[PDB]
Amino acid sequence: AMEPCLHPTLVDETSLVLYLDLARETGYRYVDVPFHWLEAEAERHGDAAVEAMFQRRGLVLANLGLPLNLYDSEPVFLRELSLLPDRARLCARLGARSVTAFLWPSMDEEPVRYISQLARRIRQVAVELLPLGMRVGLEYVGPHHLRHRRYPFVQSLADLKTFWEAIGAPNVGALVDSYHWYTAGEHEDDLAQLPPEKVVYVHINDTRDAPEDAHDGKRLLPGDGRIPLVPFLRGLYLAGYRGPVAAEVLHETPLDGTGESRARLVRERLEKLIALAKG
Amino acid sequence: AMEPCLHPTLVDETSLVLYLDLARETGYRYVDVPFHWLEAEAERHGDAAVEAMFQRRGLVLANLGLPLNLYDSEPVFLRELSLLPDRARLCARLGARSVTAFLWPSMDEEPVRYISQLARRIRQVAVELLPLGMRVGLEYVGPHHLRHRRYPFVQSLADLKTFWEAIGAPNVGALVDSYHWYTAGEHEDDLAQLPPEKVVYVHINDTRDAPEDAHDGKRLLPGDGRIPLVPFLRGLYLAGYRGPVAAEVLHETPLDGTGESRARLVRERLEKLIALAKG
Amino acid sequence: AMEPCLHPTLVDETSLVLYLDLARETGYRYVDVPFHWLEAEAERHGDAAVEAMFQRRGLVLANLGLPLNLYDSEPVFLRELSLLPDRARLCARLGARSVTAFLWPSMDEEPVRYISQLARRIRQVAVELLPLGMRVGLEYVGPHHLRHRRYPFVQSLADLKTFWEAIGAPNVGALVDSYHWYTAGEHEDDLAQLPPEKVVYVHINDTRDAPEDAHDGKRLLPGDGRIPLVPFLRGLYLAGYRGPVAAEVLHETPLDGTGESRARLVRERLEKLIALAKG
Amino acid sequence: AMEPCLHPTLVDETSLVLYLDLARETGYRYVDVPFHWLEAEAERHGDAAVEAMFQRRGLVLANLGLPLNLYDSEPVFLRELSLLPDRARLCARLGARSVTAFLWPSMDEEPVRYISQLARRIRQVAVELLPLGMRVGLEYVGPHHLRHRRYPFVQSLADLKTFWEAIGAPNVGALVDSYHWYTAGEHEDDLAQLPPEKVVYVHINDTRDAPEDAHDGKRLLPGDGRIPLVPFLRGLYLAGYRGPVAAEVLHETPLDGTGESRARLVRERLEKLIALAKG
Repeated sequence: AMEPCLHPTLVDETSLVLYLDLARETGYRYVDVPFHWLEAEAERHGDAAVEAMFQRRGLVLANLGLPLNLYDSEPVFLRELSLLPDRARLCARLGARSVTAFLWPSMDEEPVRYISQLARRIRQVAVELLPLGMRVGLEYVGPHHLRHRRYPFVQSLADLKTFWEAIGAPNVGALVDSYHWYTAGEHEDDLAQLPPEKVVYVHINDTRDAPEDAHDGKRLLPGDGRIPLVPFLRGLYLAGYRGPVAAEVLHETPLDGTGESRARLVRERLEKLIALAKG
Repeated sequence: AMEPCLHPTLVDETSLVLYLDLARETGYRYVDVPFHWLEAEAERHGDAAVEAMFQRRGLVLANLGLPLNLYDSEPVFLRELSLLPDRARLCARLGARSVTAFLWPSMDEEPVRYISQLARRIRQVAVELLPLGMRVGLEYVGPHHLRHRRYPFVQSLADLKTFWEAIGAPNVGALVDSYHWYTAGEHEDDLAQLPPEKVVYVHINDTRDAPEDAHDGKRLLPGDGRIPLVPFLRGLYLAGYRGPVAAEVLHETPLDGTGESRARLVRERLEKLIALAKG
Repeated sequence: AMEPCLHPTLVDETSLVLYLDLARETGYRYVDVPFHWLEAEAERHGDAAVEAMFQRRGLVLANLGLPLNLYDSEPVFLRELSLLPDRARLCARLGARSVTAFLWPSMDEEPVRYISQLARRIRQVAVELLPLGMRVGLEYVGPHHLRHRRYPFVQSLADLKTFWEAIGAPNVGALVDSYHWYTAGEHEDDLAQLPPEKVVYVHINDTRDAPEDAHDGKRLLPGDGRIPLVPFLRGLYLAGYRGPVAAEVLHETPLDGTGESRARLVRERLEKLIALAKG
Repeated sequence: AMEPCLHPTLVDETSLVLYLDLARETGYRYVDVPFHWLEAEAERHGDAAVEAMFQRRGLVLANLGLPLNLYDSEPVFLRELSLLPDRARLCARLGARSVTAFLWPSMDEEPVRYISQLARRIRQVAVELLPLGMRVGLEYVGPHHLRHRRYPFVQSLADLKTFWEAIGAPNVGALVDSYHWYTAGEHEDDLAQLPPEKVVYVHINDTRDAPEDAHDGKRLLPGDGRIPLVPFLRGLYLAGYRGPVAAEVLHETPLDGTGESRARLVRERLEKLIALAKG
């Protein structure tokens, strides 16, 4: 089934132990946890202890945020790429099937250099992941205030699909965030026509701003705004997506309420959104 | 977690509806269902109805038995290969992450022909599956009575690992069956030293026959025989396998009891085996 | 080692037989011929005859100008791609080891859409040429007047090198033109430090214009201008390039003297420049 | 089109300079040279000098005998593999477009272990040669006395063709030997129906023995035996092969006449056979 997934931005919580406790307590099964959190624990207590935290609580790791920097110098990049398989296997064991990263909507660097190197490194990343049966989902970023550097890059799903050709790796798709689908002015049918395997991971959230205005860093809880979230989910559902939907609510200032009431409220809100979209 | 998975041979049951009912009723979540069963339903009632049968019962499809014949004529093979992606996507939606097939331990055909064509077609199969994040697990077959054709093929995990090189596809591993691990005279450490992603799917079962004697077609319920099943599981567990373990108990004659008592008894037996192996 | 190659730009001759007669009579071995003249003579006479023509005259085809349009619609590009292997085979028989294309130094199309699709299409051309032991030499274009479309593309070897990363094909190299090397303000060692198989084909020509002034369609014969041509061929030589070096002198207005004079004179100043290069 | 190539088996000459002098003096363009003689002369004199030697004499290296052992230990095979690209580059400069190896028609090693590893290793050799526009010509061996090891391997073109499927590399073809074509009881059209790029290199020789009798180390000069050689070259010709045709006459006992006589005589009977072939 499509299911609600807890995300760190929803709750005011930095302790790994307590974050996982909050997920269980508020009735989630899927948790999004950044890899540095898991790595900090693996180092202190070994990989098996980390798996025990998830399995003692009935939790499944939703995803692995790519743990390298696609813009490093070549020697650092290659080094971090060598380390990716073991980091990916640890996350597979905790339930993740996907590794994700976002793409900048604009940049100051010369296109042929920036785009070509980035195509090749993403390909290398995707290739290290083929033995593990994992896909790369690339988040296209839609808000307009990120477009004012010198040259355009990816600003939409249509853009992202042409960028797949540069990469040329069979296991590369999309992380689809409502915020970016909204800000890019896309339609339910843009998402419905994706092959299922190309919907790698999904974010949900909201805004009362018009597409041109909405700020990437100033988001609302799913359902406190104007984004058509039932058509968003429905489209993903008709695509054939059947996994976690995380409420990534990036914000600059304290969100309203407590970590706990927020977690429970959005779980409830998303189960209802998800059942309306199935319809 | 490693979990028990129901297999069709355990129960005396040919109706899809009732087989799925038996899985729920006997407390399983993972079910092994051959694809022809699911296809027969998809044809009568459309793909969505098939997904509804699993989701209404809390069930997850464990695996997809490769739905083509690796030994057909080229035009039929190519045709069935074209149809594999949509069949694989339907099974992904029901929860399967793996597509499997077994290899003959001996054959009458000339080696260079038989082995080369088979390497190339498995590669083609594995390649169609890279976009879906799915792995191919190849079952090595250990019993000795299948070795008396003209030429040897794969009879063990060590053999299978050399055959991976012929295939040259990054998402190809093993379906590990205790029956074949036993009959091939392998050790817990053979399985522990596998990379996790190479343990694609797992079968469990038993026998009172010595390795040289055991018949492929005349198996016993997990725990009614002499195969060291705790070291079998433990090895798979230390490899890093965290999925379904199916009791494939091929038999020529009625197994002892009812379908229901068998299903419940082996679930119980495997949860206990699995907890001893974790230890 | 390196040898002079007749380019059509040198001669008035627009008939294949007469062109080939002139190459013979002016001393050349290596002839560059536009592909259409060869498709055309293979239509009237047949494959056997075009081969007969060359060999009778001691002649070897230097190259094949990529006979398709890399910017066309997808269905038309695919058709021409499908035709490419037989055309490349006919050119292999005549001695062509290379297939070439130039890149636009600027474009109005959005960078992500343009760069990705063009990388993927060159990749497809390259894959089709792998069974034939043939390489793609991509021509980077340097002149400054060509750089005033909306977005920048390839303008230098350094740029071309990063573009090879997008393409991601083992058999893709450079067509190095003296006009472009000079107008890109490159150095002899930029050439020297290339692996020899990355130097696919070479053009040579001159200008009295500064690097920033020199015009694409208004070139001169080599040894009539300001470009250091001896360092040009010494960098190629030390890189390990060994085939034909063609005098591509594009011009809007007639080069004085006859075709027979320029042609014969070019061979001679080419041989001497190539001794000076070679120590 | 096709042209005669001096093979060492023809001449007493065991010194590279003297061998090359003889090819010149006996009329040849295409010379086959064992690689060690070239590694050896590139040690005393240097890369520049071995190139100088050839070009001064109007000579072109036909081929490179694969300078490694495909059956060695893994670490030793990998080292020699790593050395292969520079050795192949030095041979490219001398005009070699091909790299060749023969296959054993039988072996004692288990088929799965032997075939898989050897397919994967030839695949690795082929991948290293893709950036250089070079192909692998694999020599199938036909004589019947070679077929009495424990398991059968490649004995015919038909077999070799299926072996290419295991290897799965776009640049791998055949070394076609008249001795093997005859002793495999093949037909002219078996050759004709090959794509031209699959004909990598060609050996020619004779025997008075029947197909079933003829011995591998006991061959004759071409035009001294019972093999239809004109249909041999017409099938190659119509396949589209255009390079050197080498007289490999392995022998345990001296061929009568001098080296200078056999060498000169071979060129002549080769040219005439090649006219008869060509219609």
